[PDB]
Amino acid sequence: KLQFALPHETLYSEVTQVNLPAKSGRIGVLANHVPTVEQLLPGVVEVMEGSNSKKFFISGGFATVQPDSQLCVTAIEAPLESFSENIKNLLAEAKKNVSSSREAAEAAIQVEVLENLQSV
Amino acid sequence: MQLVLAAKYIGAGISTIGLLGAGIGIAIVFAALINGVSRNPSIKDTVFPMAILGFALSEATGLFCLMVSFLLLFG
Amino acid sequence: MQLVLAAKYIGAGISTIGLLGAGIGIAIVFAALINGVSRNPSIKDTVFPMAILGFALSEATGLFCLMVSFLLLFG
Amino acid sequence: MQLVLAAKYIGAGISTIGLLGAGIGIAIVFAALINGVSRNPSIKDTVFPMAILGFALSEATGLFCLMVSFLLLFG
Amino acid sequence: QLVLAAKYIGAGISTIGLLGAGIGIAIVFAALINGVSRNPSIKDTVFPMAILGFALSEATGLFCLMVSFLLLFG
Amino acid sequence: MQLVLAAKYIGAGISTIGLLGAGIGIAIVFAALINGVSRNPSIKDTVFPMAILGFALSEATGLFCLMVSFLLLFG
Amino acid sequence: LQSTLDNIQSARPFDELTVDDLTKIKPEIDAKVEEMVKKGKWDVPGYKDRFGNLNVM
Amino acid sequence: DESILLLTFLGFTGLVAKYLAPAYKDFADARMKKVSDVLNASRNKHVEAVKD
Amino acid sequence: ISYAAYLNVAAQAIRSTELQTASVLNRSQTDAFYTQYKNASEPTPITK
Amino acid sequence: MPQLVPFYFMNQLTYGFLLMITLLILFSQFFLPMILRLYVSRLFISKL
Amino acid sequence: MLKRFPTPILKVYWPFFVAGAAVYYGMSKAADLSSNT
Amino acid sequence: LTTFSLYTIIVLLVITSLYTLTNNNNKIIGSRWLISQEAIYDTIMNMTKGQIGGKNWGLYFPMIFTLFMFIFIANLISMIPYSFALSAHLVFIISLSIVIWLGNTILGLYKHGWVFFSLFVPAGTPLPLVPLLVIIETLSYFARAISLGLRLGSNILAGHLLMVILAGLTFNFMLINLFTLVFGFVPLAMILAIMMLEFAIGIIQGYVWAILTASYLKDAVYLH
Repeated sequence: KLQFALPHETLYSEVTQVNLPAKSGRIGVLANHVPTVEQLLPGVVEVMEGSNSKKFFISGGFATVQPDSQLCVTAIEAPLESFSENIKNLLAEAKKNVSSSREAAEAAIQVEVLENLQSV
Repeated sequence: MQLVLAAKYIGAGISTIGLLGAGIGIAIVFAALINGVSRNPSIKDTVFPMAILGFALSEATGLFCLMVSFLLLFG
Repeated sequence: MQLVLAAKYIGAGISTIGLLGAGIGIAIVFAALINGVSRNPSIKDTVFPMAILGFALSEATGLFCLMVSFLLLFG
Repeated sequence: MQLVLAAKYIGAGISTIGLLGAGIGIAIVFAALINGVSRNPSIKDTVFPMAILGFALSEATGLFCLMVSFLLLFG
Repeated sequence: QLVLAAKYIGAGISTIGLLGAGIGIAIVFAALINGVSRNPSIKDTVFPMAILGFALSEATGLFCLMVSFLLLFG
Repeated sequence: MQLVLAAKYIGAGISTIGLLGAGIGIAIVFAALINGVSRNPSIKDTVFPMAILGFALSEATGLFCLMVSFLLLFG
Repeated sequence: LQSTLDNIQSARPFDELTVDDLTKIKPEIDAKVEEMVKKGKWDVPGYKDRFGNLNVM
Repeated sequence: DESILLLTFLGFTGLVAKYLAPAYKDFADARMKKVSDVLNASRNKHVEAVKD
Repeated sequence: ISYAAYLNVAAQAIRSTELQTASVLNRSQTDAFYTQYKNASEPTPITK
Repeated sequence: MPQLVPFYFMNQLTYGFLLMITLLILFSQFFLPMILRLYVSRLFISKL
Repeated sequence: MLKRFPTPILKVYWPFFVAGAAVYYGMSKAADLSSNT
Repeated sequence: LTTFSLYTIIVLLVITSLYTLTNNNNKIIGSRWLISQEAIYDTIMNMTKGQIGGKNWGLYFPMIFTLFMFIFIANLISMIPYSFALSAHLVFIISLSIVIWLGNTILGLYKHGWVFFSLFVPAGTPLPLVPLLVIIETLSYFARAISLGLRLGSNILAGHLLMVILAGLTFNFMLINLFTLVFGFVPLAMILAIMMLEFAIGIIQGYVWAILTASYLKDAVYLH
């Protein structure tokens, strides 16, 4: 059972399969999966409760299967549909920004976000 | 001829060496099963058909080796 | 002639050894399959055809040893 | 003469042993692919050219071995 | 006669050396595939080095093969 | 006479086996290089000269072995 | 402009046509190809962004 | 010997027509369409400009 | 930079389709002024 | 193998290298630019 | 259909052609050496 | 006349058909068969733009293309159950490999002087083992001469020979006892899988040839 909670939403609180992109590659959870902590990287996420499947765009967070089979996912914001080319225009600007210059790291994060955006 | 009869028995022995590889192979499949199922304890029912297949194929390479042994032994 | 005929029966046994490599090989592909499927759950649709291909290519190397064995044994 | 012809067939058997190495090798390249995919399926299209490249290169050493065998056997 | 036979036997034994190179090649390519699957992005730096490593791993096997040809033909 | 001449050629074949380990050795160095660089994205400047040293030492055992092979073969 | 509309209406080979016929009405076609052979590339800039990349990967 | 090899080749060409030929038709068709659509789209594109 | 700063920047970026609500956008902007103190003695209040 | 040791090596190799020079020119001057004609034409049509 | 385009691979590819000529001479001699093996 | 000479003619006639009876009408859409020769063009364009990636990538693209197409076609010839490859005359393939290697060595020597030998200095390392690292770079550089050739030659030849040996054996299966006469199709199917594999490794070999002599050319044009 997925507990998907956000500081302004909580779309899940049983969720059968969840496929997650983590700093360990991709992890899939099906029923009892090993009770772990995994840092969620910025992601394109699928949550399936039964066969019904919900596509989520995830801003990174943490995933933690609890030993009581509660897959606590915490992330800052969520659906995949919300992602939809102005972001590409902003990312072009962000590429420019790294040339001059926290801003260096930020623009690097923007390149990461560009990858995450491309994933959609 | 003593030399020929000997040669059959020698060649048979040599054939037997090949079998070691298959033995190790079977274990490798089973090791993966244990770790895998531990890693997701619910995958088992899907995986168990796959496991018997992988066993059989690794074993089969061994069978072909053992056949060449039996051919030298009995013909 | 007894020497050459003895060479066939012995030489066949020597060739049989090569099969061992393929035998371990089959297992390595299937072990990878079992581990991978346990990680993702759902990757399996893609990976299962790849697993069969990997087994076949490893198996083929084993078969090459077997045909050399038969060149000496029968031939 | 018989010693020479014997030596061709014995020498042939001995060479065949080299093939086992390639059989394990092929499996290893594919195992890396399978593990890579299960851990990240988005990388796959970039990786596929490298996978095929590694398969061929790995296989080639086993085929070099097999050619020495055929040079002895047929030649 | 015996000398001719002997070089044919010696040729058989030398061929076995190739085995190690074959395993070697697979280890380089496996590591490439694992590294690239982890990074999505390491590949540009890594791929030239991987071909160098391949060449060297195979090359040891080619030394084995060259001794084999000196026996077999020579 | 004939036995000694034979023993040079055969002895050379036997010696050639040792080279195989160095082949695997070089690969292990390059694998580790690949792994390290993939972990850091940035260790490489320290690690690359270090790696060339590692390559040279692993190779060297093979070169000593090859030297003896040539002494038997040509000598 | 009326004539221009008629001109596209009376000529628009959008289902196929020999590249030679396009060379005949515009010898710039053959010129650009030639300039690319001369330059030392077999790339066509912008071709890839609205026609295939036709590669394994 | 080689007549067995000719049987193998006959089976091989049969498999090609079985599996590959409809797939390669669909692939070829798909690509053919894409080229056509871009070409005709651009013809349309300048026609719009004339009207403007 | 800090991991949660990384996630923060990502979250802010992630609020770009542009069709998203004001509350997200408000959650993606801040005007707060980071006053800085020490031992009372104040380094100049750089914007948060 | 005896069947792969003729002494006709240079005879064979003469016919072989003639084929290489022929195909190289044939591709390079004729057939490669004939693909490049399709590409450039497609792009020119794409532009207009 | 066919339209020729001159490609300067006949004066950029000079070390490739040079290697071919040397090997041609050596292979003539190699054929002779194998016909008198 | 000469079988080898005859097979050089067959290869030329196949290749002409790929831009004549495949390139049908010189369409701006491209014929369904001709879509293949667009894809080959682009995947080798993007490969040697990858590998060498100079301004001379396209300048060495015709040679890398006819080395592709040669191997690609000659492993169609090798699929014919009575026609025997040009590549199976190993002396042509190995000779071609050494020739291409020599034309790289000369190009490198010419282009980069006697500091061409700085290619054989790999990296900064302790000075008493710097000369060692020149020796086992030049050895590996002239390993490139034969490695490429022996790779292709062995694969194609061994494949055709493998098929012939199993075909002859499956002939002799019908001549041993009647339980083997039954299930005479089951070994034939094993040969079908191999025939598929020999086709595959032949297409793989054309790419592998053309990438390996792109890697060597990467080293030669830009030292390292």
